[PDB]
Amino acid sequence: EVLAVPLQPTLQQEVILARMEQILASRALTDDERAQLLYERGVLYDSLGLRALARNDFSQALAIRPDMPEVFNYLGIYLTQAGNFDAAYEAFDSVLELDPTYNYAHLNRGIALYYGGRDKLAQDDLLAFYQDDPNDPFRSLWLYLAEQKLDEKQAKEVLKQHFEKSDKEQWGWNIVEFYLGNISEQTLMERLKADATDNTSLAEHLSETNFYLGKYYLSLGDLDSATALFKLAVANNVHNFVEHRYALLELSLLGQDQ
Amino acid sequence: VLAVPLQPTLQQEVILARMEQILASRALTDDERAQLLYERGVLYDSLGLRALARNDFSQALAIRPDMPEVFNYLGIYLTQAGNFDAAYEAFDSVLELDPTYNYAHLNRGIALYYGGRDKLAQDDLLAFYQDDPNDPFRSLWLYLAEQKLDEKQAKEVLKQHFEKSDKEQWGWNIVEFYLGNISEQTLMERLKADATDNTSLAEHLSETNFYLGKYYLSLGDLDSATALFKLAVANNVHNFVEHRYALLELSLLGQDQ
Amino acid sequence: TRADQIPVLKEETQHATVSERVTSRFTRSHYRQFDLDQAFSAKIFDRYLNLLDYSHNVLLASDVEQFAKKKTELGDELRSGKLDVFYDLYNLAQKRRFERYQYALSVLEKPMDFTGNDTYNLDRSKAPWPKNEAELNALWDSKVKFDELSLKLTGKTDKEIRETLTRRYKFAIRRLAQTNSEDVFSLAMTAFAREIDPHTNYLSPRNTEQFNTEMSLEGIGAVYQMDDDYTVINSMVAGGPAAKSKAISVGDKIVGVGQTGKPMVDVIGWRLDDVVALIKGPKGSKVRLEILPAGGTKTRTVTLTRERIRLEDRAVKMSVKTVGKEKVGVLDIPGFYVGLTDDVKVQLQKLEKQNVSSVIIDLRSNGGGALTEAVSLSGLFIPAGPIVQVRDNNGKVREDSDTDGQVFYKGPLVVLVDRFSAIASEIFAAAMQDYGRALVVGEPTFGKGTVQQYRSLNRIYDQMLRPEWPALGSVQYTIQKFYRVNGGSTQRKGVTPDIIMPTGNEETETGEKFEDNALPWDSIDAATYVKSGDLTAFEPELLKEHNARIAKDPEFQNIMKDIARFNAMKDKRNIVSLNYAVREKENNEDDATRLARLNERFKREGKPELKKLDDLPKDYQEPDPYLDETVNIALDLAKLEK
Amino acid sequence: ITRADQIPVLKEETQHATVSERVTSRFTRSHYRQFDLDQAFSAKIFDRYLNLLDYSHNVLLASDVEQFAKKKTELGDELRSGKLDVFYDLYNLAQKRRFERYQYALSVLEKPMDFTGNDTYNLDRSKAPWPKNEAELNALWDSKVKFDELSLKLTGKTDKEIRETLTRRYKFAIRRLAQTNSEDVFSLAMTAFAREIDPHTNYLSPRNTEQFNTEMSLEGIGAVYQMDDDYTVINSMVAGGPAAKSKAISVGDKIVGVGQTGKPMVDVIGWRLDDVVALIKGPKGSKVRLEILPAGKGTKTRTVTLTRERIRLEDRAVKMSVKTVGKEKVGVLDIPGFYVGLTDDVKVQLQKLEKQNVSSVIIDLRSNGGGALTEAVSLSGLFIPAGPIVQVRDNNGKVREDSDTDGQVFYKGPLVVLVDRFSAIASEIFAAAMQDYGRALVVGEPTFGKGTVQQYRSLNRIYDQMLRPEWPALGSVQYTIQKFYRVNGGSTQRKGVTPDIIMPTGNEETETGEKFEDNALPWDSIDAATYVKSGDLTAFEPELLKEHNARIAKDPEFQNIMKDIARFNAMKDKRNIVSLNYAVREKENNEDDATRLARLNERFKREGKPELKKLDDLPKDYQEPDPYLDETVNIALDLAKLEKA
Ligand SMILES: [Ca+2]
Ligand SMILES: [Ca+2]
Repeated sequence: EVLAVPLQPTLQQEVILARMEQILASRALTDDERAQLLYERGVLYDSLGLRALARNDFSQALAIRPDMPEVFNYLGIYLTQAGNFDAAYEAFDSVLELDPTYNYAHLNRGIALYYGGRDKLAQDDLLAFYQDDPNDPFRSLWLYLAEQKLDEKQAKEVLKQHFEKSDKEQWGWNIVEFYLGNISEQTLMERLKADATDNTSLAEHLSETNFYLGKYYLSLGDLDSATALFKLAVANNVHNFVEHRYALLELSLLGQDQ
Repeated sequence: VLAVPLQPTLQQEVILARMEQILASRALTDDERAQLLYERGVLYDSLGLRALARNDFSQALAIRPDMPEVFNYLGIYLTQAGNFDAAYEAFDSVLELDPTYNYAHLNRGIALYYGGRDKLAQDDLLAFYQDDPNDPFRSLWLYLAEQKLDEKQAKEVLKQHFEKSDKEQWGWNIVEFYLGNISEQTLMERLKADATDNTSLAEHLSETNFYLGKYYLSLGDLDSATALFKLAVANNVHNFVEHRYALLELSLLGQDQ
Repeated sequence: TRADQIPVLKEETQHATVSERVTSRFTRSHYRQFDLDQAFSAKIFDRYLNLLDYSHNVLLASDVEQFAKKKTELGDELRSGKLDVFYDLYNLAQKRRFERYQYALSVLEKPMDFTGNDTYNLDRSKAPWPKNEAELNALWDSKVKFDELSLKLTGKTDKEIRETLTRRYKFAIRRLAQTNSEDVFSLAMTAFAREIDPHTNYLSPRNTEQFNTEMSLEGIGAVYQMDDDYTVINSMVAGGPAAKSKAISVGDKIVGVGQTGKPMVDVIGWRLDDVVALIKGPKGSKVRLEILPAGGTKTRTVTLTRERIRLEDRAVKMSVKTVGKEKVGVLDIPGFYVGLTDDVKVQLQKLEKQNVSSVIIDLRSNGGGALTEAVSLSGLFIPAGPIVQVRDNNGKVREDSDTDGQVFYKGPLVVLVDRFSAIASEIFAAAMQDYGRALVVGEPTFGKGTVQQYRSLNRIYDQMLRPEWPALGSVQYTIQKFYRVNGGSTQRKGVTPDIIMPTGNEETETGEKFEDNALPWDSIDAATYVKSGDLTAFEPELLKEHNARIAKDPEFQNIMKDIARFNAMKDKRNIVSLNYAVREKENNEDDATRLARLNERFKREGKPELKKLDDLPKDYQEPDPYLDETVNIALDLAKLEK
Repeated sequence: ITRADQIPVLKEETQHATVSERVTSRFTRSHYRQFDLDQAFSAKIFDRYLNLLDYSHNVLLASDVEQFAKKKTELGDELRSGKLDVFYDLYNLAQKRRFERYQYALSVLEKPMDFTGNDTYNLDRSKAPWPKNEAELNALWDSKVKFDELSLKLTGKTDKEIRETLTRRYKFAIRRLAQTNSEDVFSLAMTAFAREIDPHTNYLSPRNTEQFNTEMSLEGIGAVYQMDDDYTVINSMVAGGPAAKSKAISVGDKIVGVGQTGKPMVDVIGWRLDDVVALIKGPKGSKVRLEILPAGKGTKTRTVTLTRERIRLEDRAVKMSVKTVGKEKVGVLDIPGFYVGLTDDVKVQLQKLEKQNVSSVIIDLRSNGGGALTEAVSLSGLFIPAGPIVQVRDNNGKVREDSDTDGQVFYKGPLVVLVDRFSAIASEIFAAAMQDYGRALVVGEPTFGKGTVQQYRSLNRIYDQMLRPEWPALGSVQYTIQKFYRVNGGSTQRKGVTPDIIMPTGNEETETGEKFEDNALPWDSIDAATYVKSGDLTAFEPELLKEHNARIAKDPEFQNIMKDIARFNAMKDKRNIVSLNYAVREKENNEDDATRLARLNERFKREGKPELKKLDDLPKDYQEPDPYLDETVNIALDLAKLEKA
């Protein structure tokens, strides 16, 4: 019942794309500048859900300059979405070898191990990722999701500790409070509307929230409520949220059981 | 009833990357360059990248200014922006360059409709209806314009179009809902029955929720209309007239707030 | 030219397209939502005849009937671009006119007899069409006699009158054969344009003639239109030399253009471009203009030095009227130029230094200007709120607001307006009334509550697909309509003053409400605004003190007995006598009155009296009793606010 | 000329740090087996590294294992961070303790040899307690040099020859020990990690200039060689290789000597593999001869002479033939391997089998190491209308079914599948499917049980050599990604296919098979697929089995092979324990030869063939008969008789 207008490409995204084409076609770029700008267009293509175009730019960046951690991160994300967890692990390991401070590679490798049926090792990554910024509610959420496959009760105790330790300012702690039992689905959605200031903040909240809701119903065995919720997360077109990409993977898994 | 919102296909993204490589060469005649800028504009539009599309369409005109195809898309986009005046000029440019370009009657009709000029919208949409009577969406678009003149004769005419037709095309089911013959639930039951995969599903939903959105809008139920326009646009069949007018309708509800 | 040696005019190949192009824009984009059906084609047909034969004395009823069988079909023809009915009627009556000017040259041999009881109606616009060659000769008997008496009443000999009218009727013959296919197309589109609203127009492409002026090089500050055969002053530019010499008024008609020293050249029934070219020429120089006012004939001359608009001239001017102890600030705003609100703020701070008790904003004869400045200026006197609602050719209503919650003068305010206060001035005055901020004094305003824009009929593929490279024209059509904050339109009503000065309590000649097919007045939903006050309490005591003063005032006494006279003899405003003794007497008596009015004025002022009306200095300034009385109204208001 | 510690103390190259980290990523994350590299698992890794350094528990002292086994549980963390020094400090120590043994062994070659006692030698010292003091270390190499001495004596050598052979062997053992690279220490370190997970997992050192030169001249006798510590072992054989043709060579056979075009047998015991394999890879036509110690018996060594060549296609092809039995007929397809194109060849031959009016068919898949999984499925599908053939599970949990989808049967008459302990992967899938569908009787021995697949992954990364050009090419890992399951939901891991009639060598516990490999993944089940069984032959089993036991009771081939099973099972508790008395060992040698000769001569008298007086006169190309095939033909005919009723 809470719906956003599904996001449309902004005029700035489209102007920048058309400008990135004119510049990449020119000889105004050093090898290093060319590689940086192929990475930046890949991020933009990815922002619009144009993953094959993005991968194409990311691979051209590497061809020019193979020591780019940023690009290895997006390549592993894409191997995760395709279900090739093995290759994905290799790409993120490459990230952290090139730059051991590239924190989001712990996130994304954690997520990939999770979908890969390796929760103990996913907890190693997501625990680390959590330690690097504990007031990010989505780190407590991703850690929780992995730890509930090992031990459902200690997961909820740890999640509850993360919430009580935190300053609880970031909106996402409301999703944690739902996971914990502190609030109802209806209160969650009521706070969702209150905190959204415009259609874009609305869409982002919905993409995030409906994915975590999707996971909740999927753990009770409610495939129809799960499927709807994943679809409605993905219908906000916030391509490039982990929640959008893992909503799509979950729908892919619900498809591949038919 | 929800589809997985459509994602760019691998063929669309391959073609787009190719079109870049080819447009970057100097191998092309002026005519080939203009055709390929139009083809890429259609593809950008097919992915909902309208500003990139408009950019390619304007480049095509600069090179070859006698392209009706481009004029059509430019007027569609002036309609979406609410510049109905400009849009009417663009479609009239289409029909002057090529009086057989039928969809300019559709799109000029629709633009006149949103532009608060239904008598003239009926002239175009009646014409477009005449050019293929078994296209159920021509009876729908005509009906929506005729409803602003007189809701009674609009429904009689709609009902005549349905009874005249062979009734094979799926969209006659949306007409039957408009007429009273079937319920919202039977409509959706036939929608699921007729959809063979997620793409056919999403296209049916983009179409159906828009027409449902218009029905509720006419009863004054702004919340059901708003939801249904949103859910049409969530199928991401950008390039359907229903997707574009779903978004315009949401825009009108917004600029009333 | 003695027979039909006049070229039979042909539509150029381009005109086909251009007709279709203008039917798209008017039928779809025009603010007014009309059907180009059978009824509308009929009305278009009628107005094309009235453009061919304004005075109903060239065509025969049997010539209108020959084409009026298909009058209802002219909608379809304009859509399809079938122009032949327009060309066949303008080639006919190109003939029928030559017939009249031939016949007219013949009647200049006959004797002139100004001793009869006979009459001449100048409005033959709704006349029944002439039946036969006899009534066509009876109406041109009448016409050449009127032309003969007009020149006699300006002291001309039998000799001079016959050679002047010869030169007029033979240059009328020569003019008729100089018209091209762009002239007949231009008039065809005008019949279409003007049936929608009076501000809509087709405009032909400019020739090199505009190219060469810009290439190498400036007239008086006026913009001109065509009353049939008459060059009308449409509007005047704020602080232009036209606007300075307060003799020239909007809607007035020229009959001749003289230069310095050289003779008066008569411009009776000309193409505008040539008339306007006589007036236009580079800096410093002078041109004299013989012109006739709006609604018999009067031999009026105006003389103007040529210029570029000077900024200090179009600037707001401030001054203090004192009345014993009490003082009243006066802001003369000639126009709503970009920067007006800033200049006003400067002068308002000067007005608060001189401890004035009230302020008058004078917007008499202000042709509008920047809608943006109307809003900011409105906003100096209210905290904040909407000033004007704008509705476009699409249904959309926009509100323009003042949003600083500031008041730069909170004291008593009067706005002085007349029948020539237009668009911007109306919006300002309407906002000051609706907010209950100010008393509005003077006459009902113009009532032009709509805006027009231009659009090229050129399309980006024209030069690529055509030989016919001649740039095409533009159209000019109505896109927007202003509405007050109270939801009333300014169309055709404009602002009714709270105290109407005596000339305003009359039918006027000028104003949108008398224009041919002006869009109606209509309402919308009121905006949301907080009224700054209410002056309706005070109106009856302000109105009673006003009538008490203007009863004992020789200026207002003089202006009221000319109104008792002008409305009493309204019966015959168009019917003119053809007796030289009757016309000379009524000319002599106008001059005797005018001289006695001036000499009554000069006796009060201690100024020596004039013996001939011709001895009056050409720069004489008429006094302003409307201002002097509005100062008293302003002081009554400052008193009544206690 | 090494006389004390001149063995250079080896150290890690710069690359090895990274490579340990890279290898630990892939095994800990990508491996089909889901294990924790925690405390318990590092310990087991430590143990297997010791057993790789000192297989026989006769080089290290219990005081030397204890010095490093304080931190055995910590070796997980060390492999992650790439801290290699515990591996290098144990390999540099064991290298000196190995030098200690071979100089002490050279000392014992001067002492007298006395083969007259009641004493024994245990050849499995793998779960033996570590030696306490130098007194255990010299008692164990007293014992070791006496065994080495009796091996050479029992092959007819004089006191003189025996002392000079072992002198070279003990001095080359010392000299080999100082050729070993840091690459050899790292290779074995990773192998301890690899082989603790499962026995098919490996680290593989980069190929050098030498591999490049071999390809430059691009022969291998058709075998793949694995190493069980201190032995060069035949891991697998290629279908229709010269190795596979001369049937005297079976999987798990140990090479202890290599021959030349014309020359003596040079010992390859205790060697590194690349150097052993270099002896074999020679020009086509000019043959090479190899010695063979077979699996699990007191070391009587066979010598085989084989020529070299490339895999000739028609040898790898399916071969068809008709057995007749009075009137009745049985078709036989010898399938050596599952090569691409097999199913097309089979279809051709099945139509020839239709022409010759046979009443049943045998598919022979004895010693077939698998091949193309795709051909297993098509070939399966020739005998069923349509259905799933095999379910495959991956490392990430995904299960996939491979199917036959044409609803066609190209034979449909009675079918037997003949299998043995060397039938692997593809052969198992085919036989398992034919059993589960109730389509065919399975005869012979329990199959190999390798129900998993492995792939290679490079440890090279695209940015190595922009950031570290000093570095050469790096290695690979080899790890298990997939596990086969039947349409019944049973895995082929460790059990493979149990035949419906087990031919006598099959019931008895075997030496070879996945179920005897070190740390083999367990057997497990999944949900059955949905399939329609084409038939049911459980009805016929008892009558088929009783007519089988009746025939093999009266059969001297089967009678002989069952008396060696009563012999091999009776001497089972004491099977590796080998005597050190020359009289008892020469007797056991003489009697094996007497038995073998009397078995051959009993065979020849049946065949009308002239008798052998010495076992050495047997031609080197003698072909053993196939009583397993001849009995399977009767089983196939019993089935046609039972079925047509
Ligand atoms: Ca203000
Ligand atoms: Ca089949």
